[PDB]
Formats: sequence, C-alpha cells, structure tokens
Amino acid sequence: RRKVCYYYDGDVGNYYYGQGHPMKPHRIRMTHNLLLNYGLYRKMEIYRPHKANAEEMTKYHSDDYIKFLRSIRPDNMSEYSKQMQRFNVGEDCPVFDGLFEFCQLSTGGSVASAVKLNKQQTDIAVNWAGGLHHAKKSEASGFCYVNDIVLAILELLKYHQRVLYIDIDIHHGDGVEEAFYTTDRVMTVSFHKYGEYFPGTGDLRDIGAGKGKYYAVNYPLRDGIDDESYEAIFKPVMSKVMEMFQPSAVVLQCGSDSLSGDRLGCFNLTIKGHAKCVEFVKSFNLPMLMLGGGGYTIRNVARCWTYETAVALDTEIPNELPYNDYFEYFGPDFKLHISPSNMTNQNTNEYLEKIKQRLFENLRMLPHA
Amino acid sequence: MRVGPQYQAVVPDFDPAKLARRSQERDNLGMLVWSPNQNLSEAKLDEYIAIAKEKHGYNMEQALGMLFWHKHNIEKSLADLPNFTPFPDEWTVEDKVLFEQAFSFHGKTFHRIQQMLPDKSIASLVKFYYSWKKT
Amino acid sequence: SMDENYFVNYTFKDRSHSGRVAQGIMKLCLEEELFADVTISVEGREFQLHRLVLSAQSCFFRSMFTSNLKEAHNRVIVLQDVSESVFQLLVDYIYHGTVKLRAEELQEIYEVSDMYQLTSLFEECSRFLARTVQVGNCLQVMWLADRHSDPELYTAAKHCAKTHLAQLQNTEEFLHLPHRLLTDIISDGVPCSQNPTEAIEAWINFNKEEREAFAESLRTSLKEIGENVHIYLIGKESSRTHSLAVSLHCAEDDSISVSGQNSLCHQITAACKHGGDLYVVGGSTTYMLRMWKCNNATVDWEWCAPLPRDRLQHTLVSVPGKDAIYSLGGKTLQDTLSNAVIYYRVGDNVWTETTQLEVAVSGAAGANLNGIIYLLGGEENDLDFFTKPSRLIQCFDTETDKCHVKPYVLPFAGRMHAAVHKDLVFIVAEGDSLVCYNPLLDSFTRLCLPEASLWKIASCNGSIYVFRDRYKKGDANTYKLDPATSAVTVTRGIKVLLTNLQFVLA
Amino acid sequence: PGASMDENYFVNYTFKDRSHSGRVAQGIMKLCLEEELFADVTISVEGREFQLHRLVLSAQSCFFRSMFTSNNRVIVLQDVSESVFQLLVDYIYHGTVKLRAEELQEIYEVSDMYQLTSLFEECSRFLARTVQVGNCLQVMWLADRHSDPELYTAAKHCAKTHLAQLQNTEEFLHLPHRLLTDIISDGVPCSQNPTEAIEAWINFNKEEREAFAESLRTSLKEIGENVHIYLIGKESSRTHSLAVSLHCAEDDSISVSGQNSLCHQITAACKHGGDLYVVGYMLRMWKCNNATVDWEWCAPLPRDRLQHTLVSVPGKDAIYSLGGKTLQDTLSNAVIYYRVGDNVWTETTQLEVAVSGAAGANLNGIIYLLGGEENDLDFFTKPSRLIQCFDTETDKCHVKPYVLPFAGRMHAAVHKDLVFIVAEGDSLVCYNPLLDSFTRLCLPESLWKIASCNGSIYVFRDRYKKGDANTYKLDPATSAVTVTRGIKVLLTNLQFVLA
Ligand SMILES: O=P(O)(O)O[C@H]1[C@H](OP(=O)(O)O)[C@@H](OP(=O)(O)O)[C@H](OP(=O)(O)O)[C@@H](OP(=O)(O)O)[C@H]1OP(=O)(O)O
Ligand SMILES: [Zn+2]
Repeated sequence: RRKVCYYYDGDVGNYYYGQGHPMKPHRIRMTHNLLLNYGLYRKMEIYRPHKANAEEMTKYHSDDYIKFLRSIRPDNMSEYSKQMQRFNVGEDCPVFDGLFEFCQLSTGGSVASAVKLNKQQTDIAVNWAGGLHHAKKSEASGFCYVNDIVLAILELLKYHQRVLYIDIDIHHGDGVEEAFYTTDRVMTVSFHKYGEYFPGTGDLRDIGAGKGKYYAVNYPLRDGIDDESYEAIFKPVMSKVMEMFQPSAVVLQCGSDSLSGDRLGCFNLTIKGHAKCVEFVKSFNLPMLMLGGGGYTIRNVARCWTYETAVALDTEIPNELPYNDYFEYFGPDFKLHISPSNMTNQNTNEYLEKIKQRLFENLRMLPHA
Repeated sequence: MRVGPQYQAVVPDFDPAKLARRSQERDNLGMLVWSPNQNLSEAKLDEYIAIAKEKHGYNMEQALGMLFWHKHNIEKSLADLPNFTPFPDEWTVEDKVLFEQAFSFHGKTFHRIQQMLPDKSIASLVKFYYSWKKT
Repeated sequence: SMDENYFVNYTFKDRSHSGRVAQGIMKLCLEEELFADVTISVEGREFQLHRLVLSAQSCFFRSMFTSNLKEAHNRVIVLQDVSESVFQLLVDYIYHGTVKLRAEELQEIYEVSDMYQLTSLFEECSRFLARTVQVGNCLQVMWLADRHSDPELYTAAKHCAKTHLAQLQNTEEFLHLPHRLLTDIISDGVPCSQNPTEAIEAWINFNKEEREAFAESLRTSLKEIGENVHIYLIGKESSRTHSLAVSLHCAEDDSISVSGQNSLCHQITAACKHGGDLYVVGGSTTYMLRMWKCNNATVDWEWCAPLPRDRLQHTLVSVPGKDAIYSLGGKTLQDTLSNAVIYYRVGDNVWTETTQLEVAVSGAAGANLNGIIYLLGGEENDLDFFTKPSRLIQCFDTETDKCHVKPYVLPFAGRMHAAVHKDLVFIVAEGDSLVCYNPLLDSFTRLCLPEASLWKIASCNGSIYVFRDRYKKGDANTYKLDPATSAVTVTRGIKVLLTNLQFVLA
Repeated sequence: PGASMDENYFVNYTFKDRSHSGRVAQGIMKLCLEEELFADVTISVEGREFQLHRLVLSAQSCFFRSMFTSNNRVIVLQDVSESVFQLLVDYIYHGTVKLRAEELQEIYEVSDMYQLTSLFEECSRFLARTVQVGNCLQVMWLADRHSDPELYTAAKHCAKTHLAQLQNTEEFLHLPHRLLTDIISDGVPCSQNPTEAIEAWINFNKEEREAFAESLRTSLKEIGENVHIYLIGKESSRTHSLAVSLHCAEDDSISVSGQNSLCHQITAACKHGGDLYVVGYMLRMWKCNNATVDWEWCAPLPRDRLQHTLVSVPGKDAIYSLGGKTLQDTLSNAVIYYRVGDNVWTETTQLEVAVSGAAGANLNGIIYLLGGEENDLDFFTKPSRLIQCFDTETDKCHVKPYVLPFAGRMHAAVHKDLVFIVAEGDSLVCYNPLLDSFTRLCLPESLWKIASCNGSIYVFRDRYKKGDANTYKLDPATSAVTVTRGIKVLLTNLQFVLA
C-alpha cells in the first residue's frame, strides 16, 4: 500500500546513437510496453517529463560544456574540432541527431522526479530513462553525456539532511562518486567489478578527500558472481550503512547491466537477484528513487526493469509474456525470468569476507549520523 | 578520483529555515496523463479497453489517457471515441518500398535514408525501423 | 634437516660434477686416445674405443660387452650393416654429444640409431624426418616409421600422404601399398579435392585376382572432411571505412584463390583463427569487451561472450589442443602494461582467468607449439614508466599453467609477426629478415628476404606465404618461399586486392 | 641464442644434446660403483683392494691422470687412511660425500694431494667455518703449508682477536716470526695488550729472536676497540627509546657501555662499520655520535616508505634500502642506497616481487632479503616465504626457486658462511646459500631477536616479565644454549638488535 509514480515520455526510444553502438535507448520503450500488458499501469501514476532547459543543467555542469552540447550536430562536425576533442564527445559518446533533446528528456525526468519526491507526495519514484552515472562536470564519458543523478541529488539536498546512493551496475559510478567526493551529506555505496575494467577507478582505498572522508563505499568484485553471493554481500553491508549513516532519502541506480548475458557484461546474476536487491532497499520506508543506466542485451533489460517495477508496487506477475508488440525480440520461450550461465565466480568467499570486514572497519568510524 | 574546484559539485549547506515555504515555489513538473482510482472497478476498465480495441482503433493506452481526459467517466469517453482518431501514420507503398531501397542500398545511416525520403524526419524513420525489423 | 650440523657433519653434494666428468671424457678420451680397451672395426676401420662410455650410453653395447660369449674379453669386434661414415657420427655423438645432422645421410643414421638404442639421436632423427617429408618420399617414410614402431613419424608421414592423395594415385608405390597402410591413409579424412573414391578404385584394379574380395571394407571406411586451407586476410579497403575479412582458399600448389567476404562495422584490436572459424575482438568505442565469430558458410557474425578485461593490443592464441582461445598480455586503458591470461572455452562460451605472466607485454607475437604458447617480443615496460622494444621469449604452458621467461633473447626486437610451421617458429619484423626459431634446440637461423615496409607470415598447409602490407601495386605484394632452398617465388591470384593488411592469420 | 646462417633446419644443421653430461654421469655412477664392471686398475690403501677405473680417476683429478700415464701392478698409496680414500672414491664416482669434523683436516691434506679442486675448496670453507681459539695457531700453519689465503685470513682473525688468551700457551711459543708478524701487523685491538705479548713471545728464546725485537715492536698496528650489538629499545613509560651499546667481553659475558636516550621516533635503523645510522618524520636519518654522545644529521630519503629494510654494505661503503609500504597499504619494490662520504642517495634496479618488513642480511656482497610479507588476493597482504638475492655489484635481483620452512616477520644474523634465521618461536634455521639448504636447531622456551658478536650467537628475548635474564648465548656447534649476564640495564621492550 504505497504510492508509486512513473516517468516516461513516449519519444525517448527514437534517438539512435550510431551503427554498431552498444547502447540502444529503444529498450526503454520495450520495458514500457511490458508494463502496458502485465497490468502494471492501472496502479501507478504515469507522468510525462519536462524538457530540461539548459539553466538547470548548469547548476552542476560547466557552461561551455552545455553550450557545446546545445551547439553540435553531425552535419557541422568539421566546424567544432578542438571543442569535441576537448569534451571527449566524438569517439565513445558519438554525436547524433538528437543528443541534447535526449539529455533534456532524461535529466528532466530525473530532476522532476526528485522535485516531486522531496515534497512528500509520492513515496517511490520510477524513471528508467535517467541514471547516466559516468558523465562528468565538464566532459562526457562512457555513453553518458550529462549526469542525471548528480542533478537529482543536488535537487534532493534542498529538503533532506543526508542522501544515500546505491550502485548495482557492473561498472563504477565514477561521475556521481566524483561529484560528491568531498561533501559528507551524500554517501555513495557502489558494488562493482574491479580488475582491469571500465572506468578503471574505484579501488578499495580511495574513500573521501576532505570533509567527506569515510563517506564513500566501494565494494570491488570479480567476474561470474552468482546470485546467492551477491545477496550475502549486499544485505549485511547495506544494513550497516543504514545503521551507521542514517540517511533520509535513497537513490537506487538499478543498472540491469550485471545480469547473465549482456553484450558487455561479466557477472552471472539473474532477474530475481536484482529483485531481491530492490526489495531489500525498498524495505526501509524511505523516499526511494529508482533510476536506470546500463544494460546492453535489450530483451533482458526490458524483462529485468519490468520485474523491478513489479517489485516496487507489490503485484506478482507470471512467467508468460502477454501479447505486446515485440515477441519477435524475446526468445523462443516467451518467459520473463532468465537462467544463469556456466561462468564460475573467481571471488572465493574469504575474498568477500576480507573485503566486507574492511568495509565494516571503514563504517564504524563515521560520527553519529 | 580527482579533487578540485571544477570536479566536484557545489552542495548547498543545510539550513532548516527553508524546509517549508519553497513547497509551493516550484510546482508539479510534468503532465499527469493517468492516475489510479479507487471508485471504478477494473472490471469495467477491462471491458472499457476491450471495447476500445474491438469496437474502435484505440489501443492499450490511449483508452486510459482518454479515460482520464474526462475525470474517470466511462460513458463520456465512450461518447468521445468516434471523435479523435488513432492517427494512422500510414507508410504507403512508395514510402515502405523506398525505405527498403534505402536500407538495401545504404544501411543504418538514417541520414542517408533521409536523402531519398526527404519529407519525413528521422524520429519516424527510427520508430519505423525498430517496428520493421520483424521481417 | 635435523642431523646435518654445518659445524659437525653434513652431506656435501657437488652439482658441478656431471659436467666435469663429461668434459673430462670428451677431452681426455677422444683426444689423447688414452686408456682404450675395445677395438670396433667397421667396413675396414679400427676404432680404439672405450667400453665404459659406450655402455653408459646405449644398452646394446652394454649387452654386447658384458656377455657370456667368446668375444667378451678377446678384443676386435666387427659390426655389420653400418658404414664407416655413419659410425664416426655415432662416435662423435657418444663421446662429445654434438652430431652434424644432414638430410643426405639421415634415414641410415635413423635406422642405425634404433639398432643401437641411442634414444635421443633416434628421436631427433625422427623429428628431422618429420620436417623434410616431401610428397615423393611420403610412402617410404610411412613404410619406414612402421617397421621401427614409431607413431609420431607415422602420423606425420601419413598426414602428407592423406592431403596429397590426388597426385599419388599413379605412383607405382601407391599400387603396391598393403592393406593396413591404405586403410590408415583412407580411414582418416581425405579431402574431396583429392578424389579418394577413384583412388581406392584405382588401387583395387591392380591384382584384382586377389584384391576384389579383399578391398570393400576400405570403401566402408572412406571418409570426408571440410576445407582448412585458409589464410583469412583482415584489412581495411581503400574505398569505404569498414574492414573486409577475405578468406583465401588455397588450391593445390603455387596458387591461392579467394572464397568469400564479410566486412564488419566495428574496429578490431585482435583476431584469431580457431579450427577454420574466425574470432575477432574489439570495438571502435571504449568498451572493447566485445567479440564476434565468423565463417565462410554463414555470412553472419555469431556474437560470442565478452572478455572480462578492457585491453587493446593483447595477444589471441588458438590451436585446439583442448578447445580454448587465449588472450595474453595487453595494454590497458590508461596506457599501463597488463600481464593477465584469460582463456575462452569455445564449447562453453566461457572466459576464465589463469596464472599471470612474469613480464607485462603488449603486441607480442604469440605462437602455439603443440600445447605451449610462446610470446615473442612486442613492447616492454622500460624504466622511466615508458615502453621499449622487447626481446624476451615467454613460454606459457597450457597444460600445467606455468609461464617463465627463456634466458636467451631474439636477434631483432619490437613489432614482429610469427607463424608456426612443421615444428619451427618463423618470425619477421624489422624489414627483411625472417628467423626460424627452434624452441627445442633453443636456436635461430636467418634467411634474408627481398630488399623491397612490413611483412606478414602465414604457413598455409604446406608452404610459407609472405604478404607485404602496403599494396603499392608495383611490387608483387605476395611471395612464397621454400624454407629448404630459400627460393622466394611470386604467387598470383588475389582477385579482390586490398590495400592495408592488419591481420594475416593462419 | 646465436642466429647462425650456415645451417638450415630443413637441409643441414647441428644437433646439441642437453641431457648428455647427466646421462653419462649416472651411467658411470650406475654401471661402475654398483655392479663393478670393466674394472681396470687396482689401488691398494693400507690393506684393502680397490678395483677402480682409470678413465674416471683421470677425468676428475690430475694426480691420477699423471700417475697412470707414466710410459701394470696393484699401485699402493702409502699415506691415506682406509676410511678416507673411501670418501674420495664415493666423491669421484658419486659426487656426494658425507663430511665430518673428525676426519676433516685429513681430507684437507689428501684432497689437495690428489688435486680435487672442489672438495679442497669446500673442505676449506668447512674448515674455516669452525675455527676456535683452541686451534687457530694450528689452522694458520695448516693454511700456510697449502698456500690458502682465504683460510689463512679466517685463521688469522681469530688469532689476533683473542691474542691475550694465547700469549702463554705453547703453539704461540714455537711460533715462526713470519706468522707473528702477520698476526700483529694487521690491527690487534688494544683490549688484549699486544705490546706485552710481543716481549712475552721474545722471552721464549730471549737471546735469538731479539735481533728484530725492537723492530718487531715498530711493526704492529694497535687499534682502539669498536663496539658490538646495538639495542635501540623502548624502556620505561614513553621517554622515546634508547641506543644501548654492548662492549663484548671474551669471558662469556656481555657488557654495557653508555646509553644514548636522545631519540625521537624510529622506523628503521642499521649499523655501518662501527656507528649507528637511524631512520625515523619518516624519511630522515641521524647518526649516533657516541664518542661525543650527540647525534648528527644526514641527507633525507628520495622518497617515503614504511617498514623498509636497511642493509649495511661495508664493501662498497654504502647502505641499501629495500621494499616497504608507501603510506597507503601498497607494497613497493624500489632499492635505493646511500654512499658514506658522497652523502647522496641514488637508485638501483627494482625487486622481482614486492615485499615489506623483510629481514635483510648481506654475505660479502650479495644481500639476501628474507621473508617479510607479500600482497595476495587481492588488495591485502600475507606472510611470505620468498628468498631474494640482490647482487650488489651486477645489480641483479632474482627469486630463489625455494621457500623457507616458515613465514612472517623474522630476524636474521650473518655468521661465518651461514645465515641464522629465526622467527615465531621454537625454531632456528641455519640457511646455507652456496649449496642451497636449511638446517633447523632446537631452542628453549614470543618473537626473539638474534645477533652475532664474534664467535657466538647471542639470542635476545624481546619481552620480559621483569627478572628472568632472558639473554641466551648460543653455541651452534653443540646446540648449547646458555644464559649469560653481566648486563646492568632494565631495557624492557627492545625494538631490534643491530649486530
Ligand atoms: O545478435 P547479433 O547477430 O550480434 O545482431 C545484433 C542484433 O540484431 P538482431 O535483430 O539480428 O538480433 C541487434 O538487435 P537488438 O538486440 O537491438 O534487437 C542489432 O541492433 P539494432 O538493429 O537494434 O541496431 C545489432 O546491430 P548493430 O551492430 O548495428 O547495433 C546486431 O548486430 P550485428 O550488426 O553484428 O548483426
Ligand atoms: Zn554499466
């Protein structure tokens, strides 16, 4: 019995990055369509985001960067040369028809979601378009142009004393951990995969620099981590973070990019694992903000996210997929839950124990709230 | 991780004096296209949508938006079903066939597909492509 | 230890002992002819030899000397079926340890070695017969590695007779070949281009008075295999921006053709050829996890599982010794040199991490010898946190998983391309000088090439093709050397010419 | 390794068998001294018959290859024992002899007569490893008859160090003048009164050996006494630490010789030649000027590390610093050094695998970096067992293909040719790097340190229950662990013992 809102503009799945690029925003639409057939939209306040004007996109990012994103187009690429080689935009984050409207849309949804969230209207705020956690203050990085999460948290810090951030994605949210690397109001807990891997940062030793020391949890993992291990390491650490830090609002970046088989994955989770994660985080009775970001096998992202929204509400949903518009994309079984693969996990228990004890040792040194 | 002035975000420090009055200085951001209701039983909604698909061209969503357009009154929306139409953006013979020529003599450079479908933009080309790969 | 007390008593073991006895015998023995006690006379020569070194080296002389016969403590011995020009090499081997092997007088030594139970020289004459196995002496080396009970040289001498059965049907040796041998060369997988049906029928029609009711189980045992005579050229065409994946199906000899094409929208940071299937790795973006798999009979790209690491200029090695694609070394995202080994079970689409290298390299030329991956040169971590051209040799052992740098180094250094051939590793780098590397003997031999710039090696089936990158049209931009005569000829027929070779695979 | 160009692996090349020397070695080892076949010559020792081969005896030695080629009987050797020539045969054939202290000197004779080079050299190493005051003036004579410089020095150091204890024996009585000149004219410490022992030697004959007497008193090099075994220890409530020195007495007794409480905070320290160099805010260095009490200043480190290992090298007159943590818990592997006089730190090659808190010990050149703790899986550290030799001259560091019988934090003491390692209790390993082996002892019974004064191994218990005198004197020949004293200090928790 908890009110749930949902942000989705029927126009985000038309922005196409390039030919042969891992991120295809179309997955959002597919997710939407499943939510339109499971029966999970009768009972969820559906909104439409506002096109985020470039005057709130500046309260974090620099001005020349936003002017660059607003003034670039694949026809006049030759005119802006040193500009695009200085803002990283061009090779990993390609220019494409749209771009700044995509950023307006994701950022508008996330920021508006926080604005409604801190006014004690709804309790859970869903937005699977935003959550771009690699973008930085004056440059793009890792498929991400603007950093929706830091704008949403900059919006939440107007009414809340302390804000928690949770990273489930395979990668290290280095943009939102960097943006809050000195302050101690926001605490960034990030479970990731640290070996030689994107983005490279995210060690166990880099914590906080300045006032916000001991206020940045990085949990480095290894390949092939199955579900039971990820639960046994997710529950205690987050109970300790809730006990020691005492937040007021939670921002979950439920990245569906750590499942069984992605174009770019490496773990070995399943959908019910992420479901248990979002249910555990949901069971603290705090203003919660679910985001997206990450996930490059489209059908598994749609399945994962639609079962996530099935967890946010309360309703159980069957395995059989009802008639949508994309059966030609879902495999020859037409079932929701996927199964793990054959990959073995190289994090041998006592690894998780030593890391976890290091984390507890770093968490017992926070002052009272 | 980098530390400096142009790397981190400038967090505003906390003064409780502003946790009350701003609650109306920034209104609701975004349209409200649908909201649940306790009065209308979802059986009449299942019938409403089944009629909106069988007896009319609406789908599994525009029936809900149009139902909210009249403040949860089924009969009025039923009265306004023949008025508005589900805009049939019909890609006719020349449209689909020329699109197949662009996709068979070009690929996924929709900017080039635009150089033989100059009337349509790009969002409708991409929207038609994902709904076209089914063949 | 518990009783050995270095101030009371202990067991001094001298480990420089084995060389002082050997260099004692090869210098005091075969020089001053001192202390001789047996005379081995062969085809008219008296040899003043010792019984202690001949017996401590070959059990044949151990059983011939310590015997109950009459010629035990007499003196002169007269050996039979051996010449006085081979037994001198046997003396130069027993007393010294260094023999000068030549392809002229080889089989004889082989035979004689097997009669004297000199195991090491027999194994090296067997490997050196496995190298120089022609198409003419392929039914005589087969018939020779059979009366000596040798499975290695029999398999090597049978593969060539199998993959050259077309131009072997009319030879008068293939008509006298007995039933077991033909059963072995047929029941193995003769290609369709080698038309085996009319080969067996051509065999039966000889002494059919006694062979008709004796050669039908042969036809019930005939097989057929696909085509693994490929090159797989991957280079960026001068026209568009995508890179083709040309497949070169070589004919019989002195001609290479072209099968089909595929192209790819992505870039490539590494690529390998596993069992006739193509495996490319990398993406034009900054997530170079991705990996694809191509084949001439699908014109598709069956995506495979992504790597667990983001490295470029790493080293993909293959060879189905146990079905796995290895990725050794590489240069990371922040321009650091990694030294981690990850492998890929092709039958499972699963990557796994094994023991790491001892020196981090990037761009090393890897070559798999029957279950051992060799990392050759590449690029090494300098000292001022820079890089430098490397000379190292590394020997990852894909059976016990244990790599270790070889003590010696290469002649040249830097960016090199190498291909395995028969038993050796042909390496090319700084312009025009290919060295053939023998990892068993730990030695090199140069060869020199035309003076007219990079080069790429691909040992196709029987020969060694040498493709030069910059197709400047004027040059014949493709060669073919015979490693026994160093005769660099010119082969033609590239048809769909490229312009910038990135990878020339096996 | 050589890129030959005359030979071709497909036409003509040269074969080079690697397992040849071995195969012939175990060939002669096997079918000779087991079945006794092809017996050639017969050698008679005392009254025992030895059926031996001429090719092996001629291969190993030159005495025999010159005896057999003298251009047909049982040749008899007239000055060897029946039980020593057996060791000589078991060495010439098998190459693995069982040494022993009772029939050692005998071998030193015969192994030189037969010109067995390796057995003579190692017999010399094991003969100079166990020279005591009882037999130094005889091992000098033995080293002088056979023209051995290495063992003459090791036999002369013990003779001039303990000079007062010998000035009234009898081996010192009939001593030739050349040996005495070699003893006194190299640096006799003043603690044994060299001036009186000269005239004491003169009165043994008085009338004859007096022609050079006055000129013999103008030949010695009397030198002041140094200092042994530093104890930088933390005693009493705070008060920093100390720097207690221990003047050694040749009476099974150690003595204190002035403290030096002037300390701040120490991370590491080492003893060079005869003074203390200390490092400890974390990259400085002071010197212990004990003659004038005061410390002194030196150059700082080019970097900053924690728990690094300082190894003193009097050969090159330098100090190497190896390994250690770098503030943040990441293990480093950078070897630096400090030249005394030039007073400028520099840099050398890096270690193979990084390690911190190890125990370094140099053997006349090569520095052995023992134990420590190496990083593991995946961010942390584990107690290692690795052995590393850092060749101080060629600048080559490489790991030994074997590990210790224990792991963790340990303390080592160079003694003679051996390295006495000790660690976490009921253990005392005696590592010999030349022939690559370990020999464990047994100790009475808590970490404890080890130190080598001159001819004994003083082992120190670094923790007291106040009133126990846990400063054991270890004689490793008989594993005799005694309890010495004479120390008059209340030093409680001592950090480390600088030998
Ligand atoms: O599974 P693959 O053989 O690697 O093919 C994929 C897959 O295409 P299919 O429709 O044939 O499965 C992607 O489709 P979705 O997973 O997104 O449905 C498609 O992406 P888009 O068509 O949506 O762009 C992508 O194409 P691209 O590489 O151009 O992004 C294409 O890859 P290939 O080009 O390797 O076939
Ligand atoms: Zn991700």
